[PDB]
Amino acid sequence: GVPTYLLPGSGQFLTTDDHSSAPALPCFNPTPEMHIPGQVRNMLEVVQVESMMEINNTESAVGMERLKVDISALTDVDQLLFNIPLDIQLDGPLRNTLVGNISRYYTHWSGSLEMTFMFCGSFMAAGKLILCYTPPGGSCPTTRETAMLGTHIVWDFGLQSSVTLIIPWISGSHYRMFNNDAKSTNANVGYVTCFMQTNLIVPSESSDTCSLIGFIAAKDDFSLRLMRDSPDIGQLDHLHAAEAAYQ
Amino acid sequence: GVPTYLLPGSGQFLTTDDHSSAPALPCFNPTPEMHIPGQVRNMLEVVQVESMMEINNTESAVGMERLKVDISALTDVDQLLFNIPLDIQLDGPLRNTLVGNISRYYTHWSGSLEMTFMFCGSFMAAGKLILCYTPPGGSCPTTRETAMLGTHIVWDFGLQSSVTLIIPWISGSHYRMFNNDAKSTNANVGYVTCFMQTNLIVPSESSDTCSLIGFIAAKDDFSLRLMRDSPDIGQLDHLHAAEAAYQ
Amino acid sequence: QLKLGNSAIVTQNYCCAYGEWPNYLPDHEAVAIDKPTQPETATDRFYTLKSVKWETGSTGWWWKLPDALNNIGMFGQNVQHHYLYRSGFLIHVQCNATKFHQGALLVVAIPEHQRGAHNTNTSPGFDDIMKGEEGGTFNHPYVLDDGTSLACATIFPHQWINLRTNNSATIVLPWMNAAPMDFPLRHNQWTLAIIPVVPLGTRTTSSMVPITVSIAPMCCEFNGLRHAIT
Amino acid sequence: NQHGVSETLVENFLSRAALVSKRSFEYKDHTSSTARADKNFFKWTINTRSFVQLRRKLELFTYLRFDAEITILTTVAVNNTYVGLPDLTLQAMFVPTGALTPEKQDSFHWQSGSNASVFFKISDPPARITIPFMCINSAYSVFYDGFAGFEKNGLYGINPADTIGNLCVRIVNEHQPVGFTVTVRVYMKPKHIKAWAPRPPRTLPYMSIANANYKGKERAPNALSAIIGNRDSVKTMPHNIVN
Amino acid sequence: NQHGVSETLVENFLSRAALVSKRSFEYKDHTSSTARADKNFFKWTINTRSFVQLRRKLELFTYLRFDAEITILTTVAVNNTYVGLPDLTLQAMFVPTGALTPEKQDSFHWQSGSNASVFFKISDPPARITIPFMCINSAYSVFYDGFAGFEKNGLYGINPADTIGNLCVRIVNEHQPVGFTVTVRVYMKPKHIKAWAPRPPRTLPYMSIANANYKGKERAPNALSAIIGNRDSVKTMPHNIVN
Repeated sequence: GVPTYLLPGSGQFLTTDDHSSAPALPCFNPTPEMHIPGQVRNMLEVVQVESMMEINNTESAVGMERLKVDISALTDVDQLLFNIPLDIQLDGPLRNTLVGNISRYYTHWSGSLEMTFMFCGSFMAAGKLILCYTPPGGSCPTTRETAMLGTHIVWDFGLQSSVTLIIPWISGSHYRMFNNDAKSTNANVGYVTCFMQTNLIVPSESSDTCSLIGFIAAKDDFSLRLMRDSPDIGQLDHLHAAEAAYQ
Repeated sequence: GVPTYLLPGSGQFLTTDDHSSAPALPCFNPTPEMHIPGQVRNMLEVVQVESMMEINNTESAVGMERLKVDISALTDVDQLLFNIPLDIQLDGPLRNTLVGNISRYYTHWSGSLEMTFMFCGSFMAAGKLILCYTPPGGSCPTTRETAMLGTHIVWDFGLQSSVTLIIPWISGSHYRMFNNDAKSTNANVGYVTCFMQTNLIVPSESSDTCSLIGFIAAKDDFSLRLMRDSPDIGQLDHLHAAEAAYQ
Repeated sequence: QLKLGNSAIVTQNYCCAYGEWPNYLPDHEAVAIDKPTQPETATDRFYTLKSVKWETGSTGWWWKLPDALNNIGMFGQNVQHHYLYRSGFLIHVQCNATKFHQGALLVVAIPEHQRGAHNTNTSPGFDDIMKGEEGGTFNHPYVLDDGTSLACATIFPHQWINLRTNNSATIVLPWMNAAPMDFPLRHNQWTLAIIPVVPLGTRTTSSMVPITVSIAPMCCEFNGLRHAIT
Repeated sequence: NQHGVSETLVENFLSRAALVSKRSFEYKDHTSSTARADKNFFKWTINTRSFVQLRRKLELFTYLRFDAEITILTTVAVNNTYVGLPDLTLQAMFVPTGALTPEKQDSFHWQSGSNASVFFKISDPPARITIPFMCINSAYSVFYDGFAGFEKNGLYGINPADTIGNLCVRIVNEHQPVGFTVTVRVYMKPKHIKAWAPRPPRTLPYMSIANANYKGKERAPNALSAIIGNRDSVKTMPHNIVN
Repeated sequence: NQHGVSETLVENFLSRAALVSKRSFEYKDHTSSTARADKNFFKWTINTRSFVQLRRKLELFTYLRFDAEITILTTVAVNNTYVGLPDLTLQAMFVPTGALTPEKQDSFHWQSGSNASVFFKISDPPARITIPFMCINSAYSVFYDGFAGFEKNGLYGINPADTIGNLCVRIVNEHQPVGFTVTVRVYMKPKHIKAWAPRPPRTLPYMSIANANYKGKERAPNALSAIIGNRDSVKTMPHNIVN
């Protein structure tokens, strides 16, 4: 007949192959495809939707107090409000985001991020902030004089109650790494800080402890590759009633 | 289905095969090819670059004294300065060269060699040498009267501080052998000798012990085949921290 | 002349490293979305290092780029303020003596010179590699301090200063990295290596013969502008 | 944009042959074993809910339309002395949801007059069958906000239309004078995936397979009151570059 | 020129399936073995640095762009009496650089929800997978003159972008009443090689895999002060034809 010979890799079961197999149910007519709303053809569509950062990932922030950042009226000039580690692959405020949990299924990642800070004070509350993205190499800038030299945006609380802080894609390589190292030149992203540009100035009837909801999305140039398991979920023993699927 | 039968050589793992295999990462987009300087498409490009001979491969030549050859003023007529065994496959002055270490990955070799002797005396230092390539069969010619009959070149130290001693490809066969035998008719190349054509004549202020740096390259007609392991490097036990790649 | 910026060198033969002349980063190979700033004359100029004494018992000298130039001039100020970095170099190593001196200098520019320490299995630390403007002296230049060979070191981009023949070496380096730009404070893409293959010898009155190294960072790009690290 | 987006495709994201079932069942004289122990066969109601890697990937979406590609890796071990591993022939009969699953190893339900059986061996490559899209609806309800029955005793979140069926796997050989621990690992690769309505990725650990209950870790990360692990203050950088 | 130059091609020079990993790990009841001993699995950080034949061939170049073709040859031996060699099923799960490697043989990381596992046997032909070009840069930095981190504690010469990943290989079977010494030889053939910036071939022997340290042989050849073996004088021919 046809003279063949088995290559190495014969009889192996690669879990990521793309071969057809013998169908168990022949001449089975599947259910006709009905138009269901919101088809995801590509997981970047899940990533490019903005989702809340837990910038207030501290102790004594129980439950829902972790999403918002309580800014207040400050009697001193140019105080730091918050800073955000930008590793979407590692644990931090970006881990429980759509750009974070989907990227932890991957190892390499490119493309720009898109922060959005939604201010949730009163209409009478007026003030200005700065949103300083600092490219890495140095420490986190603790003064506003240090952080203004990086990529920043000055944001009034006029009718503007939201922003678009484009964290630009600044890297030597085309992608990044995970490699358990947040301080590596191949994995570290930089630091977004936020300072009082002026102050949070409220009247006598508005609440002084106003909150910032911080979002993060990804831009159109975002990319992910080298798919891996998620470290977010784990399994020590079998789940409950998993034996009951055998009974 | 398709009636087949397994040939002999089925399930073998030949290390030098050219078969495609099932990729572990499907739809993986690699990093785009950036123009990096100096691509080697062919290992003869590494070979055709001139590299220093260790003609002074003697004892009491410690370290860097082995590259250069200290020639001096001689009171006697027509003395031998140095001679070079020309086996690029075997151990000798040509082993630690680009034409040597890359050829020791191979067994057969064709093509002409290209020696270059760079003189490193003073500008006031004047003299003449001869560079006698002798085809094999006889002994190494010890007198200049014997070595002038072979392929030679007479070289002034005028503005000429370098040469191009084309060792021509003279062989019966198309290629050569290694076969652990430097004296075989299939492996021996011949002998390059160097005699004082006149003398090394320096003034009272130039250093009399002038040096010759000897290079060797390969020509365009050089060739290598029948690839083998390199005998230059070896391994008795595992290297240090090689177990640490498993921990 | 080698006129770069306000700096210039009059000369009376160079070596494009791997045939490539250093240019700016092309847009199809660009990775960062913002425009890289190009200090076209403040940094594209000859920065001259400290001259080292080419003596009789000398083993060698190595300067890692841009680590030799991370604290010099406006190039040192663009490096410390910007995260990314991309430039080629025009190294002009120049060493002249009389017509009675002899010697040879393998002025060789090594791409990615991962060094090694003798007799120990511990990797070289940060202080053994990032020497800065002072550079370093070769411990074993016969094996280039990495187990390789100096005899084959001419496969690298380098020429010669034979005091018989010439008195200068010009090596013109492109950007040599797998990445288009790189963080310059933790990586050294090139390494200018200067090795006494034939030592300095003469019978005349022994003058000091130094080797002066002028390095001109050509086609400097920079991204990631922020506060200085220094 | 030179960077390819082709690995984030859901056709590449979900089509990984992940583990969906694993039973190490004994293989011996089952004349003294109890009713709980597997008497040389096991039923398995085919679900993606048992192993949390494929579950959380499929719980990213509300509705899924995939063809399962069931690959059955059967491996064997010996329960003092050791002898050679046998070349056991196995039958993996596909039983629909709620149909008659067999009571014995040698019962007359394994004759498979219409049920799709696959007969494979341990020494062979693993048996791979393509289960097609077998839902009465146009997509698998991964999350079914509702109840199965018309009475008020139905199970919440469990649509039986979402269930593929039963993968009844037995060993075709008779019992042998020594016992073997035959482990059957089932690997399902969803293919031709059409995924609708993406969802938040589940942060808290799973409690059961029948429902979306949650307890969380006792402390952060992935705790109930604190999903992301805690730091000192909001102005304190965890992985700061301090030189 | 009639002589072909096609064997000195780097596509032919480097594409040899050379040995890159080898562990003879035990296979038995690991209820009394220590933490250092392999409890039926091993992790391996994939590198070309461990075996000096492929290492010196890839250390001829500064930058390399190849697709690895990992071929895993698993062979088995028995630790008094002798019995037949088992047909052990092995899993070789590909873990990225710095991801979660499994702690046990039967841990729930081997389910491979997204990690590329290959399931092969000893009796089968060796499992061959093509690892693509997996660097964030456009080429593998074989020599990385620099440091990994932004702090001054990083390892010199080790770029983690150069690292392929982890090749976590376990035995899918349970423990058996006799012990086996299961040796797993991994053979990597780089293919589609694009090689940049050639380097001097390393003369001195290697000391470690993490760095380019050197000691040399005590005497010539390949010594520190003398790479080429010594002769009598510069005018003395070693292999002279004396008739």
